[PDB]
Amino acid sequence: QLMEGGPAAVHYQPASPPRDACVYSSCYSEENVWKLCEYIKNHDQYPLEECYAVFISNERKMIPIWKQQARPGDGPVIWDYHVVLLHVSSGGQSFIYDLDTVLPFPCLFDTYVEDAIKSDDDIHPQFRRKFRVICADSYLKNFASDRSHMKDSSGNWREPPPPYPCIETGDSKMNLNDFISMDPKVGWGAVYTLSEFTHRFGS
Repeated sequence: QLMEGGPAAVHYQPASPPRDACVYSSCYSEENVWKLCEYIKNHDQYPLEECYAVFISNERKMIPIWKQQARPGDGPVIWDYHVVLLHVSSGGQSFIYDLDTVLPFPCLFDTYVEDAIKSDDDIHPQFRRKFRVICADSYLKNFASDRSHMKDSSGNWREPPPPYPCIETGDSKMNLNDFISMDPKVGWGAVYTLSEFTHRFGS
């Protein structure tokens, strides 16, 4: 036997509705996460400052993620980028909200990293993952997307858009590339390698 040794969030109450009740569009995870942040802001259950949008990508925009609903089974989906929500609960236990995972929604941080992300040690280097972590308040204040990246060469949708107007701010109608970028000189928040990300938020 081994006992864990920071309070355990055994009675943790999710910060969002159940997965099937959440606003969701396939291939628009940046907006699915934005909508979760907006729910948390308006629900008055948790401080928004406990939550973060997390972009996952790399220089070549090819990242594997396992346990994804788009590819049932034991193989990864290779995304250009993917976005999830991280809630660092007040006791310190972190939870990941990924509407696209087959893992629980929400899922304990360490389990998500173990099963969905996996180690980068034996991964071919051009596939290794980096993480941009943005405070949910900053994400709501600053993110904008005009969805122009989701059109084919003739201007028609590659995947159907979410059923509400494009997210825009007073400052921008499109800055999605500044969140997908893993250059720390660009954009908002902090950029971590996988080992830095797990060191920062893991148990």
